[PDB]
Amino acid sequence: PRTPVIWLHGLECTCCSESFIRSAHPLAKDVVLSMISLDYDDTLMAASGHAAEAILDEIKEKYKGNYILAVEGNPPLNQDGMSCIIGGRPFSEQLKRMADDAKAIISWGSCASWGCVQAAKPNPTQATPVHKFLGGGYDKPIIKVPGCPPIAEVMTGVITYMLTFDRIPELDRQGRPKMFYSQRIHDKCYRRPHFDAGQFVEEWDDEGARKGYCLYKVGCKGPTTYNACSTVRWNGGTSFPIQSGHGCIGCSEDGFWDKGSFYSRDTEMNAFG
Amino acid sequence: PRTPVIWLHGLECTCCSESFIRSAHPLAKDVVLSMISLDYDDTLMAASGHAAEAILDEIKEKYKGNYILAVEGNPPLNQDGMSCIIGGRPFSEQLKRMADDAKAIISWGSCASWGCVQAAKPNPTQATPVHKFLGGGYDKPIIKVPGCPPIAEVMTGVITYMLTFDRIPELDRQGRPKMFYSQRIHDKCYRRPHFDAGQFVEEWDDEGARKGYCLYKVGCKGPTTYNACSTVRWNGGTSFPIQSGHGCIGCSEDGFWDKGSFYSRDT
Amino acid sequence: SVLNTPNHYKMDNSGRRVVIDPVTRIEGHMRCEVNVDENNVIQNAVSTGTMWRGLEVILRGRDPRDAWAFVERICGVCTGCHALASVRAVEDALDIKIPHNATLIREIMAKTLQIHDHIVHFYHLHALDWVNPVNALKADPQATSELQKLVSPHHPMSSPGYFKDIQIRIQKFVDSGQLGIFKNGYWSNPAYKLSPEADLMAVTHYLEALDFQKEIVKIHAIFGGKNPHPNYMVGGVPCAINIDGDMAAGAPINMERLNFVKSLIEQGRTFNTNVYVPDVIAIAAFYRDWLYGGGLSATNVMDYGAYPKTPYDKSTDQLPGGAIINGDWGKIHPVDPRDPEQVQEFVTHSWYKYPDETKGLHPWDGITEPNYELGSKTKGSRTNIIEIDESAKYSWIKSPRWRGHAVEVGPLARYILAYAQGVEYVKTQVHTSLNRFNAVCRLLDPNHKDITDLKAFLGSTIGRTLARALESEYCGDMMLDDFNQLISNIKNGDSSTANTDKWDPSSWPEHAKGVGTVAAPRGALAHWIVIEKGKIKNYQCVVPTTWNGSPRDPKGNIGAFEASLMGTPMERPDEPVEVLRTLHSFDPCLACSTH
Amino acid sequence: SVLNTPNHYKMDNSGRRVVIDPVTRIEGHMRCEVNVDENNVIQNAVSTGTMWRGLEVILRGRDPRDAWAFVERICGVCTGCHALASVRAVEDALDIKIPHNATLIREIMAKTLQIHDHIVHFYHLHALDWVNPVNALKADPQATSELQKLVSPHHPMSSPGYFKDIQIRIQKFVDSGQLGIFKNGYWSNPAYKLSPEADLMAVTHYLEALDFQKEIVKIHAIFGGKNPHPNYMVGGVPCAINIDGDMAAGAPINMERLNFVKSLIEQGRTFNTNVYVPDVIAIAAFYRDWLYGGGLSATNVMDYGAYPKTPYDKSTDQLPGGAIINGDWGKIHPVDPRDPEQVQEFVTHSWYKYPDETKGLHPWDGITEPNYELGSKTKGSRTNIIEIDESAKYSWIKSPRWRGHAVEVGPLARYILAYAQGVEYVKTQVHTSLNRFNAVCRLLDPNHKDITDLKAFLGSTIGRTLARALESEYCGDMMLDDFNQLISNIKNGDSSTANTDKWDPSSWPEHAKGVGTVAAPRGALAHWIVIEKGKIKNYQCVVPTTWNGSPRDPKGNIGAFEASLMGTPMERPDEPVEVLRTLHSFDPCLACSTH
Ligand code: SF4
Ligand code: SF4
Ligand code: F3S
Ligand code: F3S
Ligand SMILES: [C-]#N
Ligand SMILES: [C-]#N
Ligand SMILES: [C-]#N
Ligand SMILES: [C-]#N
Ligand SMILES: [Fe+2]
Ligand SMILES: [Fe+2]
Ligand SMILES: [Mg+2]
Ligand SMILES: [Mg+2]
Ligand code: NI
Ligand code: NI
Ligand SMILES: [O]
Ligand SMILES: [O]
Repeated sequence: PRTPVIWLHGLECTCCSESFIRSAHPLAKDVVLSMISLDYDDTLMAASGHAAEAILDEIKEKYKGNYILAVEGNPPLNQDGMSCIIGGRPFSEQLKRMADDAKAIISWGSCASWGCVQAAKPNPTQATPVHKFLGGGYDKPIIKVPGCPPIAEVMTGVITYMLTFDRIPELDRQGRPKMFYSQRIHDKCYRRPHFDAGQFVEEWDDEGARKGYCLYKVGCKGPTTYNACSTVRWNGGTSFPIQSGHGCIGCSEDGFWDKGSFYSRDTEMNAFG
Repeated sequence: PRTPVIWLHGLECTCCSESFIRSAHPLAKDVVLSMISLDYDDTLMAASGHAAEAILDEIKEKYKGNYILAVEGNPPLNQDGMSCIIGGRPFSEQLKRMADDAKAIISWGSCASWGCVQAAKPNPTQATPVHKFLGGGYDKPIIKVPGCPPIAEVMTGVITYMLTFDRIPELDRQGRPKMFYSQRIHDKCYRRPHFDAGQFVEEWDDEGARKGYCLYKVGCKGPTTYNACSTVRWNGGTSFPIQSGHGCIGCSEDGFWDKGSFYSRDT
Repeated sequence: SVLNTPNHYKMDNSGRRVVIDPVTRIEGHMRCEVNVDENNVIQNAVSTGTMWRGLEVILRGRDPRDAWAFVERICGVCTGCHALASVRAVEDALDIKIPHNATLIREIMAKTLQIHDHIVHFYHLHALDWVNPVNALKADPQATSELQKLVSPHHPMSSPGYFKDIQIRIQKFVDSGQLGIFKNGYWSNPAYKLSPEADLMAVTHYLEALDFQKEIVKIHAIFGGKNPHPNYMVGGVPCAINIDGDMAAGAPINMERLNFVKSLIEQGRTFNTNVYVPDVIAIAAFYRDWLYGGGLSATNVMDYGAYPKTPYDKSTDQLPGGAIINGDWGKIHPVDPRDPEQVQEFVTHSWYKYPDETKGLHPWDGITEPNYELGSKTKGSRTNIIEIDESAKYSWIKSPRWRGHAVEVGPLARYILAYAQGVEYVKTQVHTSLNRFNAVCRLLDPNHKDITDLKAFLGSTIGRTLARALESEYCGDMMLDDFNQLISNIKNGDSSTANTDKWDPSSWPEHAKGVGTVAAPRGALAHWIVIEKGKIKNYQCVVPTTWNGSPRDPKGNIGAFEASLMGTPMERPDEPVEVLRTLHSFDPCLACSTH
Repeated sequence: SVLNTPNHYKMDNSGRRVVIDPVTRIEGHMRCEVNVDENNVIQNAVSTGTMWRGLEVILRGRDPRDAWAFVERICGVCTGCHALASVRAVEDALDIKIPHNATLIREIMAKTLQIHDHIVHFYHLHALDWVNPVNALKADPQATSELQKLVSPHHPMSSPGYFKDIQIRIQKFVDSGQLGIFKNGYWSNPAYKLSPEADLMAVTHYLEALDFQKEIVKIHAIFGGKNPHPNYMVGGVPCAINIDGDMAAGAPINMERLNFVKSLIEQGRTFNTNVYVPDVIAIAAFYRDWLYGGGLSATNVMDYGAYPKTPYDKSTDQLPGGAIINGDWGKIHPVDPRDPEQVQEFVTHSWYKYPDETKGLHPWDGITEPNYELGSKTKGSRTNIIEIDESAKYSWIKSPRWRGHAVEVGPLARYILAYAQGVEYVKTQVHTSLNRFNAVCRLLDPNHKDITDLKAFLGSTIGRTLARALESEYCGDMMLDDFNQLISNIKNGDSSTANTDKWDPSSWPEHAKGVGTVAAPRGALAHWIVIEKGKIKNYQCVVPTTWNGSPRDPKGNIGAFEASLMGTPMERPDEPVEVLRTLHSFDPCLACSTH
């Protein structure tokens, strides 16, 4: 029998579900048919309404302490939580109830990990990441898998690790698997030789743009951003933001929307500053 | 009508033909069926013996000045050229004959470009790259596409360029298309942050190896090697030597077999 | 109550009430309530958007150049269309013209999105309203193969043994007792009308489409870095082109990358033609007697228009826009997103406040001030809605109207507008599809009488579903055309991708306003920006599902979702397959609707 | 002359001489000459290797740690097997034991090579000796689908419309008048026995195989950087493993890379079982009455043995080696590559010199001194060979013998050796393939009598072809087992990939010798190294095609190629389809043969 997974959806754009199904290896079809039991998931599931809620109830009982709770999106605290209504009730109530009896939580993406776009100033809904919502006292692991969205093969790589090796991957201080989040983009970037030579894109579609020069001066946040984009890359290893000519915007880091303009130059670059 | 291509084979290992068929885009099937007319090619062709030879005769006359001559491998000059025999005669004579009426030559790989392994010291067969065999007076373009073998999509990218844009791509001073050969591995290498930090593999399977540290101290020749391995990468963008943990051995550069031990540092 | 709406519906909430919350197999969160009469016919329908994030609020004070990335995160399903709208809006406000290759690459990205989104919607969101995977386990694999070969003769994947292998996989899944995404489905409801063989074919294709969809978005990865959420920028595209110059291998776009895009395009065209379009036609024929759900599509449809063959010339739009009103396909009313008397949003029945709530606000004047407040006739409480009070504020979706009219938007709207405007590619698609539909119908019913009435055919949930698939196919052919144009531009000397003349805010006027429109997957999208001294003073989005999912307006007109459900009989009101089937036909994007 | 060889052939060159130069659809360069009697039966055959490069000479004085990369370039078809042989030979000399993960990864790369190489050989070099693409144009697409469903019921790609589309593409190509690789093929020769439908099926599969083959070698790209010519190293593998530690995403092997390898393995297994093996069986049945080409395979076969389930324990080899001599399958002679009385190379009939050319030299004592010299009976001149003089030196290929015996090597040799040694997987494959063969035969001829005589069946060009396919299938199953062991190793704590204790030459003895063996795709491969004071003093390669393509020895024994052609009738000696079909069944690698 296949590990039960409950995949809840809070305030979100659905980019994390979308990324997941892009996985080249394993294929999403094989994850769902043969690896996990995806027992609740708004995007894909047959059931709606009362029949959907009843699945919650049942899984929760039958597999008490034995399901993984995956969370896409996040709970709002303003509007009495009714800026995200599920079954006529605040999404936060759904999240809390299912967290209570999960084995472990996966916080998918920047929404669940940190807050993402809806939490950017002035955060009208008081959108709150999962770990902050559940608080200090929550006693099960919360695996943060950030990015807007995360890379597909990172998402399925976390799940296959857990299924193959029978443990939670080692996490950094922020709760992110060292499997994928223990280097910055800039620590593994193929444009680094240009950075080092002072060879930059200065203006869009200039000489340097056409030669693949470093994107630092046009706002690349790779120096401060931890992710697997420069190593694993995106969409079956096809590209990543920098390869296609736009700087990193910092999308796996807490608070990236309010760090500064995406075209502002990244900080803390000098060891004497 | 599809551009005629004659693909000759001298002294070789056949790695360049093998690489060509790995192309992810365009697919080899589509190149052969729809883009070019692969009129002669020892590796895939139906005909042998006299029937094969007759195609060369026919294509030469029929398409005089209008075929691309692609060359894999190289001609030996020792043993009266009979260290590479085709149709009972030295390969050098076949190569000369076809070169005389080609529109242009593509020198595939390090064999045809430079000499490759058979030309490493002491070069028992006096294996000689195509441009040197034809000499300075040869009046048609010779496009060098080096590497042992070249990247598949580089090979088919040269062909698609010619067919799409109706010209020889711009070449560097060594005759290599700037499309793919105008940066060194080290000029676009994702392990460069580690090089910059003094973070090296010092011994195989050390801490650095397990973190993907720079391969300079285990002999990486990326600093002196022009190719697309760190940008286009290999086998549908899957990997390249350095990604998978072994330094560059310099395989697209002239004389790389005799530059010293692969594990001795680049200087 | 019985409300006689100006758009000629009678909303009667005296019958039994049925609540669907959550509505699954959509993007985001929706609640739907209906009332059924004693014959199980829907006589009231209530569309409630159950989420809000406030992107319009969050944007205030920020740099217009950054906006695209914020608004891209309105939606991960229609990923990039908001970025496109945003850069267009800023470029409009600042009078920026972009290079031809930027125009082309943006259209290529837009058509990639259309194809990807449409395919995933039909198979992974919609199909389980028409397909019963449990019944597939009853199919004969050889008869499934025969059906497949008739449905799509060119598709290679028809072996009896392949269908048997698929069936064995689904049987093992069911026999495991862990039914996952199929659990608690309404699989005994007679509303499911496929044969076992058609069910098995469709499940097979669900799996083929799940495998396929990851490929086509590699076009987004090449031009935009990643999918979901590829990058954009104001004034061009970031993916600089260098085919044969110094360091070309390290440029974003080089020969090898172009070859890759070509391959991806062709793969998408083939899947459209050999899998997706034939399946929708065939499923339609099995459902030939189920022609409910036309709603407003019979009367009032709108799109801004898209894909001009000549850049910046809308008379060349390949999906030409306008508005058809009161069913008169002979009169295309011009739509101007700049005219304050045209697009207006009301909030009378939405969870927002205006100072004068009698007003509909054009989006340059728009206001987004949250006001979560339930009507005094609500059953339940503020944090436990049992039956929503649709006489008061009942949705996070604003109510957009066009000249006071409620309209339907989406592929169907565009197809009606294109047909009516003489777009020959579309006319051919519609006629050939009708002919194919009738042929599959006669396969199934040898006494079939051909359907000839296009209004009836297109103006239905089936028609809405078909138009989406046909649009996918059209987008693939257009994208190929775009690619060939890109290649020609480069060949003739133009590798340019960005205009930077107005990149620096010092070059901007102190006050500026702009609007950007897009033919998004779900219909008419626009963003309206007001810039003041370098910063966003107002930013208002009106998105396709805002139109379709709209709650009622002050005059009582109902929106496209509510209209589509009216008059629909249900086999089992408490297993509301028909409601899901029709709502899903609009491809609701609720995160988009509310932003 | 009429030569009565000690291995029981009568080589008679008085009949009509037929010359094939070039032999195409091989790796590298070969000439073959035959003589046919009045009844067009081959009564003499001459194997000439027409290239030499001199890698053994080039290696002198170099560092043993570099040797693998040089010798890898002996061959780009069997890419990597010489690297494997080399690192093993150095490790043997220096008494280096490598970590289990390195053993496993090297075996995974070896099995990837087997699969890739076998599939491309059968379709892209061999098939056109059995398949007539022009005749495919006459096929009925519906009947082609029926054949396909019988040949391989699980393969999904069987639609009549798919076969019709392939046919249309072929027809267009033929109609263009630019026949390319098909030009001047022997297509009117009655030696071609497939039906039109089988020809179309096989051309279809040729194209499917061309698309597939690029995928499996991604396993080499992951573990070895690139294909062709992946990297190796002495003492381990360079692809360090880090699944969940600091900077894992930047390690060669991490979770994502492992998932990729799993996917690729499974894709290969599926192609073997659904496409390749069923095709060889079915084609064999169409050629059931053409049982020529056994040669030495019935009598004398050899392999060193490979793939030990326990590292370093050859009694656990999954393809166990040895030598069968004089057709006694009940007696496996042990083969020792270290024994100077066993493997020896003669040059009496080759273009080399020894000081005492009466001797056969064990490769630790081998000598490679070129001596291009033609016999005084040659027709032609030194630079224009019309008819080579096989009474003198006639090839760049040395003559290897085993205890003085001429043997055949290759997949068929391994299959006989494994069958005879009770390897149940192999016995099952053989018996089930014989049964499947006879079933197809019966489909073609209900009057068919089944074939029960394993020696007649396997000891044929058909059988040689079949053994190669079966070996591919076995290699996919073994490689999955290796992958699962790798994962198990990692799971239990072992991520190690290299032993560096002897990396530095200061740790080496002043004098050392070693031998490395490999089950290369074409048969028994070994490299023999002599090291002196940190440098290569001698390096000798004896490769599978050196054995099979061997010229005669001092006693007159013929090698496997020459023997396999003896007694074969030719429909049209000037259109030598039968010669090509049998030589190609050995998968000649002429660059390998001569190195
Ligand atoms: S600043 Fe960005 S583009 Fe430049 S080297 Fe760093 S990560 Fe790469
Ligand atoms: S020395 Fe080699 S591994 Fe290190 S940065 Fe340069 S090319 Fe990359
Ligand atoms: S924007 Fe996000 S996707 Fe990667 S390159 Fe930067 S972390
Ligand atoms: S060895 Fe060759 S394949 Fe590329 S990384 Fe170096 S040029
Ligand atoms: C949104 N389409
Ligand atoms: C989007 N609707
Ligand atoms: C070689 N095999
Ligand atoms: C290889 N022979
Ligand atoms: Fe949308
Ligand atoms: Fe070989
Ligand atoms: Mg809005
Ligand atoms: Mg030798
Ligand atoms: Ni959306
Ligand atoms: Ni070989
Ligand atoms: O959305
Ligand atoms: O070879």
